Amino acid sequence: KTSAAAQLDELMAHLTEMQ
Amino acid sequence: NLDRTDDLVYLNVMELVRAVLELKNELSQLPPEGYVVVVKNVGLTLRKLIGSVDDLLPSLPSSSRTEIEGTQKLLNKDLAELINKMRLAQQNAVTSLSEEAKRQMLTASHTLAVDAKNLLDAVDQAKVLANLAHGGEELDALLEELER
Repeated sequence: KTSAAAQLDELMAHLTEMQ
Repeated sequence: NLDRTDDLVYLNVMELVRAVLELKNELSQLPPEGYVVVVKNVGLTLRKLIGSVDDLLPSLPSSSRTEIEGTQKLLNKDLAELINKMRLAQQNAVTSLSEEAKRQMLTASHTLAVDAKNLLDAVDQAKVLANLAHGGEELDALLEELER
């Protein structure tokens, strides 16, 4: 849960919301 | 030569490049409805990669840590951009800008793979110079088949 892992989880959360 | 058997960063970079190559192989025949899954699988292998890199960083000197974090941040920016070209392509499924949109998806995904390799290099250097590496073309082969 560093900044990179947090930033990435943010990006992944978007993809999941548009399938 | 570097021993890759125990090397989760290398293995995760290989999986990333394989997911980008699957995106490329499926794209031409994919309906817009199918664009989300193939970009998501790329992002899932990026999540694994960043996970294994994170696990390693506290064992490295601050110097290496900062520059490795520079490479990760770029990867995230690369995914954000692939997601943007994916959406453009979806919205142009039924227009004559569809092909160009898909070309720009492929460019964005290719750029991601290239930078995954660059992360691998900065990790290997950091290990090598921190006496963390273990001594003993496939990555480049994947990139070559992709470069076509």
